[PDB]
Amino acid sequence: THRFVQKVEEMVQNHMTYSLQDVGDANWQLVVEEGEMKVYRREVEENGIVLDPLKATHAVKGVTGHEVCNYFWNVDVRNDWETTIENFHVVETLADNAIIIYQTHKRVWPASQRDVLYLSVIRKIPALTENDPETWIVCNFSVDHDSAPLNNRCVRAKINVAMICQTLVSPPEGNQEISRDNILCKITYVANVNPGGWAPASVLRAVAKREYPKFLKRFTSYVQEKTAGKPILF
Amino acid sequence: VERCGVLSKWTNYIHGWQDRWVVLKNNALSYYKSEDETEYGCRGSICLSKAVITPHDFDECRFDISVNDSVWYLRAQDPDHRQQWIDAIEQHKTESG
Repeated sequence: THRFVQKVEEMVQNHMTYSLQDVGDANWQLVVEEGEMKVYRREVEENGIVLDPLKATHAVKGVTGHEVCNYFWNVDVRNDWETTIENFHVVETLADNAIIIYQTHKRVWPASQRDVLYLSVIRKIPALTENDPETWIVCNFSVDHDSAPLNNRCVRAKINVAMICQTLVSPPEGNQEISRDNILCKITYVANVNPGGWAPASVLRAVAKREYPKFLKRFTSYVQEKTAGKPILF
Repeated sequence: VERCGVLSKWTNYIHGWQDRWVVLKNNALSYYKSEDETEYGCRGSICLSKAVITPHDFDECRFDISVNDSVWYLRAQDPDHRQQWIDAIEQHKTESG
């Protein structure tokens, strides 16, 4: 039982309490809508700095919430769908489902290059009744670690990221076993990033309006392709 | 215009269809384990204001009730029993609106 357990419990709890809520409505601004994917954006300023909380929803046919979160968390397949990371490695293994990752992002010219140091944890939220669906969550939030101190090559960004997945199942035809034609993954994705620098907003917001849709479309499509023909992992 | 009775409800990916006690009242549907446990908290309810009631074309016993991404899957014992439930839910919804 590692030293971040209470911290992990608090982060997961906060996301499960406040991130699943459907759209502060008009406080959130829809910036991209493509099929079932909707990307919302908010422009907040607190403590002398302006930030841009990101929230997106998506419905993905033929995959379970368990499968989506597995592929989002598994560092071994990151290179197969992620396109902004330059390099990364596991700084520390805290448990079978919790690791500390250090990664550098490719420089979005002409802004300074960013690196990030975060704990990545995947956990199941058990269903309390037969009516409540099984929820899986991956939380990525920044932490400090002596092996990945601040450097003068990158700007250290602070993140609080969560992907929350729920599996909707429809009755199959007759008395048949469930197939992938009967499952739908409800994805809620939130990202609160502090860039840590002084890059102009127009560049930071245009880049976010461009990279978040591309990542969700590419990541979910990737999960669909890897699970095709495979037995369902609920 | 309220109604209650046993109906087969799709629950989760383990149990699938299970008999449950359904109650139409207060512009909503509520379901319980059985009639005996009505005075013991509802297991799930759905408001009918913006609900669509779609009968299944191939499963003549099945009718679905959806409010946005939230969906109930219900089976009566035969098409005759299904139509009575469908008509009751539409009449109750309309008289409540």
